[PDB]
Amino acid sequence: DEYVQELKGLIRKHIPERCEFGHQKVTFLSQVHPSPLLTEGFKLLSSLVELESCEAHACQANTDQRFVDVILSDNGILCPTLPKVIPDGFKLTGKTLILLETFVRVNPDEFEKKWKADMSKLLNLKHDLQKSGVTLVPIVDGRSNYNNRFVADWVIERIRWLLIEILKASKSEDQEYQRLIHSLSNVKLENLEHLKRNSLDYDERLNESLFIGLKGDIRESTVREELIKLKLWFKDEVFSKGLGKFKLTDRRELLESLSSLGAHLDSDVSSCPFCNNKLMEIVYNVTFSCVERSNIEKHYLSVLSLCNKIKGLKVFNTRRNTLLFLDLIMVNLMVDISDSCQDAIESLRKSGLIVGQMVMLVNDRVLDILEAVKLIRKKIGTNPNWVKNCSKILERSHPEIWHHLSTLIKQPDFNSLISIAQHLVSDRPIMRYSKICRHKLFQEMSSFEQMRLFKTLSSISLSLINSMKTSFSSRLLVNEFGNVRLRECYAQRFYLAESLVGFLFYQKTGERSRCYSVYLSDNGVMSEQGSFYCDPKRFFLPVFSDEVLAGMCEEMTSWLDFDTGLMNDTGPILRLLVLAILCSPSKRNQTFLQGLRYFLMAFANQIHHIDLTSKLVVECKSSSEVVVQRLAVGLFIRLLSGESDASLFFSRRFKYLLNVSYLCHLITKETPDRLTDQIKCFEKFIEPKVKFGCAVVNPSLNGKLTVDQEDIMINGLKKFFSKSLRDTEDVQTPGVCKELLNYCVSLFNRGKLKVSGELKNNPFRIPKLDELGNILSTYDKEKLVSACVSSMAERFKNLDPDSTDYLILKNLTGLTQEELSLMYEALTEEQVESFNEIKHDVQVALAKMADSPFGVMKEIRAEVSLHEVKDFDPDVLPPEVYKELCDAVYKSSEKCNFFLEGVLDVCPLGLLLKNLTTSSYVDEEYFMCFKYLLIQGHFDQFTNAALRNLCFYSEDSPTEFTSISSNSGNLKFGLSYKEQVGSNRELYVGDLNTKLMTRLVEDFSEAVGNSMKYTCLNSEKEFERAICDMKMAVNNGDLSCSYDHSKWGPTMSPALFLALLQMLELRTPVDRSKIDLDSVKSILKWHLHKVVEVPINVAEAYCIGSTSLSEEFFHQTMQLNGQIPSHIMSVLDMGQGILHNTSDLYGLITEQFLCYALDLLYDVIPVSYTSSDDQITLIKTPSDAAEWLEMICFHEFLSSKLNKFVSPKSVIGTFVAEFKSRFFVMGEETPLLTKFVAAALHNVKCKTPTQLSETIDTICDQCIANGVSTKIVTRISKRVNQLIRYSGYGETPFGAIEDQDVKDWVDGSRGYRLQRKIEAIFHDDKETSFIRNCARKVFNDIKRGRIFEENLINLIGRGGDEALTGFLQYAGCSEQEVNRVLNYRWVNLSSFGDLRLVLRTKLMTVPTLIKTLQSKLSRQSSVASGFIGFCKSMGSKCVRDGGFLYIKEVYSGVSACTCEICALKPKIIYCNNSLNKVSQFSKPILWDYFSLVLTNACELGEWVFSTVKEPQNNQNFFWAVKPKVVRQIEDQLGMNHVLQSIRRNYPVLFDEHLTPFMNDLQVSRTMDSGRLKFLDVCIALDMMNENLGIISHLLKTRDNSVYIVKQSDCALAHIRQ
Ligand SMILES: [Mn+2]
Ligand SMILES: [Zn+2]
Repeated sequence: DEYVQELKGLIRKHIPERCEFGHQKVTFLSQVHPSPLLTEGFKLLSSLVELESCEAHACQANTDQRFVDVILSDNGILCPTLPKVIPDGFKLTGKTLILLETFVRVNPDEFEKKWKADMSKLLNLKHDLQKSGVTLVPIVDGRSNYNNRFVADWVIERIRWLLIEILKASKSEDQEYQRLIHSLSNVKLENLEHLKRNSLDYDERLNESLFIGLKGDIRESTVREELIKLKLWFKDEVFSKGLGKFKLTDRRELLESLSSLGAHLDSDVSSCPFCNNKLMEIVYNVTFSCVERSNIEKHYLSVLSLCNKIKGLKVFNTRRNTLLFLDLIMVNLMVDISDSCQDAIESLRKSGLIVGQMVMLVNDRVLDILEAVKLIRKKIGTNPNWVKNCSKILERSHPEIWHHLSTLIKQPDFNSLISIAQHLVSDRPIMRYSKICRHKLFQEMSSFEQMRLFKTLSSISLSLINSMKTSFSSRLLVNEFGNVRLRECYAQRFYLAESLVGFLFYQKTGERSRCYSVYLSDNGVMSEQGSFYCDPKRFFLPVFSDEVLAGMCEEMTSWLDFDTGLMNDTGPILRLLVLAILCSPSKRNQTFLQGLRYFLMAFANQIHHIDLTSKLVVECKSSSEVVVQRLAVGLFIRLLSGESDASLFFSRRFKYLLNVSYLCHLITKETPDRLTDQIKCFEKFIEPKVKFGCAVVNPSLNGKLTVDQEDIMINGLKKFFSKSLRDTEDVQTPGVCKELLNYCVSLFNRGKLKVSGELKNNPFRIPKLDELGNILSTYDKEKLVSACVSSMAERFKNLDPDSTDYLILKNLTGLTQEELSLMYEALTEEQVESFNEIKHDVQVALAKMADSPFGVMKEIRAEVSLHEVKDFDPDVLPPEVYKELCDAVYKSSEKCNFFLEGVLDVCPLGLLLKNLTTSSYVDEEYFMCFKYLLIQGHFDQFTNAALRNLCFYSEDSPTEFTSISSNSGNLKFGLSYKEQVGSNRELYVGDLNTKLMTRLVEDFSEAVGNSMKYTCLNSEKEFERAICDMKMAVNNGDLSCSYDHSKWGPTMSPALFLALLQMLELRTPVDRSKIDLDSVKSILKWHLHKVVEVPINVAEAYCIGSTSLSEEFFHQTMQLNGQIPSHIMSVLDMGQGILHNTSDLYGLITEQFLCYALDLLYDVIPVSYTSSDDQITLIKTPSDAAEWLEMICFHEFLSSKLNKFVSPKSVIGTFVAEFKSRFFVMGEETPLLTKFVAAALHNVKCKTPTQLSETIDTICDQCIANGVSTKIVTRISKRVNQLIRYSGYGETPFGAIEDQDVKDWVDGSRGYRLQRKIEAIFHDDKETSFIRNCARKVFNDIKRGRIFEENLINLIGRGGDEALTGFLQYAGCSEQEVNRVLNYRWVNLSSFGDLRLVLRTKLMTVPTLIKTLQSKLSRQSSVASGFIGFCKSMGSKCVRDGGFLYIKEVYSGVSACTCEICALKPKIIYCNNSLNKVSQFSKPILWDYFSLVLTNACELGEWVFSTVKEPQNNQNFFWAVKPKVVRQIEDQLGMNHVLQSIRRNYPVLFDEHLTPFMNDLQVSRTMDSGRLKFLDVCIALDMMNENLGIISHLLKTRDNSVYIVKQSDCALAHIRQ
């Protein structure tokens, strides 16, 4: 015995920490025998691991291995007959359990699967336990390795190695040996030959149902003869009988059909867009009311801001009293202002911020004066001490920094207040809930009122976006049919002119859709403008884009300048259409505009589908879509009412109408409703499966099928492969005929198609699935609650303040009332609700840890007795089954033992329930207190094969597999949706194991396709070839067929791919071995038997509960057969985006076969390009295009015989060819302006102003690449700059991209336009010229002569002033030049680091060049809410120094001192002595200009040193240009070169935070092309400055390489050389 004897001596270095350790060690050491040794060794290992894991959580180790019922019986708990469960550790305290089960899994797959299966089994116990007993916190402590705190982490690996050596040495079955071995390794792809592949007496039926007719060896002449006969039959039995699928256009017929479907004539709506739409009407009213027509105000705004700041601290632990106190302060200061200066209450208020009988208050609230004084009247007489102590409480244990010297303590003089109140009479708002047209005929206004309409729309949209900003946890003082007289309504203001302002009143807070009321105020007289209903988070696009849209509309109008008289009739209607789309955002408008695009495509060409017009019509609702549909259809009929092809100008009309049709990108894509979208997604997923008739209900999820399930699966598979070549009744049904597949495969095998199997490079080299997209899943919620409760329990070594909430905010958002407020204000409304639920759960758990009903007047008998027995616990008890009034009156129960007198904020344990109940009773929240009363009322009331799978045994590991499973699951999936503009797309999310298998098959298919040629899906070279071929074919005038295939996802089946792969051979490159595709076929079978989990929300909505087949199916399977369906397994799914490359390969093979057939039959030359969903076929025909209809119909028929049905959107013609949304016309390419403009105006994802500027720069570069304009990009630049400025960051010299740019986005990077912006700041370019000359001198000195080295780097990191003065003295200067250059300064807020700010992110969580390099080494949220989070987070203590402070505090330290050099660019550039008070936030702009110039010279040549010289065309002649850059930095610039110089210069930064996960340092250390020419200094500059980003541009591609521009802009460019 070599290792057996050593085993006893090796464990001698063990600490007998516990009694059980020694108790088992004495048994171990005194017992040596091969049969019992291994079992007790495993037991000891697992025991020590679990003991350490639990003792990390203050466990009470379960040594007797007893159930939970027995341990509840040991203490005093009634037995509710719970399921029998053995927990690893239990801890009873008070009336709560802490149950934890631990395990160890080396690989992530088993770790995740075990974690899910253990969390579910613990969670299934709490429903039964809480019904008649205690509530438990479940902990699951999983470890990925065996390390612990009891051993030195050196003995465990050695003992495991020797133990597995013993196991593999001596034995005593088949798979248990392999499972023991597999569970002890460390780390461990295809070639799974270790598997067993045991049959099940079922897969044979699969064999003769899938492979009964596949041979793949047919000869060629027989195929030719059969195809000839088939064509002869089709000519005279299907085509001449009118059963085709494609038809000629007949322009007049299409125009009549469009006019009949779009322009409603059966509708009662009038032809005035303003009258039908509410928002449109309000915009019109405000515009035409405005167009045709003092230090106290600053003091009031400042004190209002101070009041908001003091209210943000919530230092009163109550909501009513705080609001009353702030109201008292505001009214006291109002009477203090109005006591003197009698011309104030009517001058700077009626023209400022006040309305009829209402004053603005804290928290953006507007309150009536009479109600305010009435509420202040209360709390007096009963609490005379209410004021004084409050005045005394703001000085002690308070910030004690308040300017309320007299406005605070002052008792409000009610006589003067009531005098002010009676000075003006009631004109309260009305808030209209739930007719002669006088609208001045929009077509007949001047060119000035329209821009005013756009400006008004922008202002109102900004007001809505700001209405989103109100704090969610705010309640009104007094709460509230068709008309309601407002008294405590929220309001927002928007300015229009000197006197009149606009108010926007609303009553609710959050992101939901509301009803707003718009009022005006001219000179104190408050009028009514209107009331409407909208969702605020859908109005972000027009927030400032009042000039971008005007610019694009003017350009599109100018596009029609070939007829003076057509643009005059199409301009105003186009503007009205754009404005109507902006004011009426909905998905139906998007769908209609997409239908318009497809109609245009069909109209331009010559052949189109017979079932096209049925895909254009979208039903109209609310009469707000009828107006936009009428406008769009009228535009289309007014434009394309002429002939086709042969015309003086037709390409311009097509361009204009295509751009009009992409107006649907203006409307956002953000799911108007989430539950509705989930329901629609589930419907779209499940309708075809049940229509086909093969959808089974809940399987076993273990690889076991009953006789009925396998029978229905086999029947479905037979029906799939039961189509004949002759029948025409099945053209739209899924299924593939075996004969044509045999023909295609046999013809592919004998190298006859354009592709063949001569492949090289041989290919074989914890989210819960039933809710996806939910902000916080059940698993995360329970984990968080358990963690918080465990931390609380271990801290109590009771009493508990509210600071516990702070703890929760550590785990939701990643990072002391300031910290709590900053963390709280970063949560969205739904996240706030989830946080409140977690709060309640934790508080209830602790209250339980700490340890009357005959109040019947209208309930208890039927209300709460059935409400508690209703859905789960009262934590989800709806407030609608019980009325509000009865809730309030039932709460009138007196104070008793259930209550306690006093708020008692400190709250010692044992009174949590009573304390929260009393506190919530004091405030307005009554239903929460009712729930608390409910919960306090207790109204919720030696074999080695089976006895070894309990401790750490990885029983669920893959060892043997069958045809339907792998003994490790059934390849579970999930359902979700991905937003698009037209309609949402399916999305399948998979577990880890199924993700690995899909990745394996995906890699194999990707390799096989990469061998082939004609696919263009993940190979840009083939896409470029397709683009060039399309361009030349359209130029020549050949036939182009754009084929978009319908239902590609939910139709194809893994069985089709199984048959195709069974019939293929895929010959090896140089071996000709006929690769065996066994593993691929096994994985494809596993896909064939996959499981898709239905969303839990859809099940709940259909259970609780308009006709739909999905709903009737769900009810039919509800209890008629079994239980609620939760899993759906079927034949034809091919999860969308799961088998993408395999589908591409199949489509390529079938398309090549079809092209061969067309060449064989009609003697044409087809060439096809496929992208796995859409394809383009370019057909060159010998020897006017109406005799090719038969060929097109035959092609469609043959495609339908395979599983490749053609959608009606497909078009065949000769005018325009489409592929991947890139339309080509004879001569040029269509620009698609509006798509790019709408993209630029959208996706404003802001985290820092610099990053926002960079993203907008990239988007604008891509925009100007496709010939948009140079007058539109400036307006987007202004919009981004104004969005930055409005956020409070203040304007900065760098900021967003430059204003007033030129065509020179080409041959210029981000640095060049930064340099241009700085040069534009200085007018006479004197100091800029001097710095440029110094830069040229330094550049020449480093290029030749006195060649320098890394010594210069030592100067860069010192600072800004020192670096500039050192470089000036190196070039050569004196004190005068240095002291003159260092005069210009700009304020750098991020001087001592970065802005401290938290954004609206998702829950559960150094120079930037390091982060970019780290990113290179490796491998749902809306826009308005994100921007509001940005603006709100940049108003708190953000900038750091020394400590944090505001931005306005820093900017208030500057002095005006406008002497000579602070007026060339106000609020941007200052002089030195003007920044004496704030000097640490002051850096020279000339240093950044110097760095920009040097870096630009390093990158794109030396021509950036010269001086700019200004030079001494129908706006429609486009032409293409190339970049004209010259580089001097070894342009190839491969990888592993920057890191070499960084290691040379910054070893400490290379060692730490850089390359931990790096395994090829040998190449990067052996001077791999080290010591570059300029890279020594051209990398240090970016390390210090945060807005150059030259490294990120070094290792990238231009991404455009071409720019289409105008003759108008190239002649206005600036010459610099
Ligand atoms: Mn297409
Ligand atoms: Zn009207």
